[PDB]
Amino acid sequence: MNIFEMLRIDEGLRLKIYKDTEGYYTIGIGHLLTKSPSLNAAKSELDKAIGRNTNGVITKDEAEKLFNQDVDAAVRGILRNAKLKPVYDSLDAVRRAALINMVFQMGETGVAGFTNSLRMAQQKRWDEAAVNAAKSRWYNQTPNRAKRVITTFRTGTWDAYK
Ligand SMILES: [Cl-]
Ligand SMILES: [Cl-]
Repeated sequence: MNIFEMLRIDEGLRLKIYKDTEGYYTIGIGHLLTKSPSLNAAKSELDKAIGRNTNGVITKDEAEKLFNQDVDAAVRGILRNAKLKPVYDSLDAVRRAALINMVFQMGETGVAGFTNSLRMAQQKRWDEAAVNAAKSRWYNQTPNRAKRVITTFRTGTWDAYK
């Protein structure tokens, strides 16, 4: 199992523009298109991302392409963030995946704010940090996902995804 498989489960796969839980235009595999309410803006952003006149519909391959860029972006953003890099560098690979997962979902910014958990995770005190991560809007809005991630994080295993 891996991050690709992992995130493919949390995000799903849609080929036609959709609104997420938060109500934003999105498509593919968790590829946020726009925070704006204009479906056109969304189409525009779509077209601009794909490089063609999509008319809000994409193909599997395109979705996948977005996904790769997005993952690769997440990995890179982590490595370039001073708050995060180190953390990342200390974790094993399973946990890294978890980290990546959250960055993918909430951005380098929204994640940099789990300072308290993160610093705990830095010390390797799993249970502690987990509970703390839970005391969050994140956790409250998308409990099931959040749970899969915090479990993974804490366990360093993939149990929550089988
Ligand atoms: Cl893009
Ligand atoms: Cl959820």
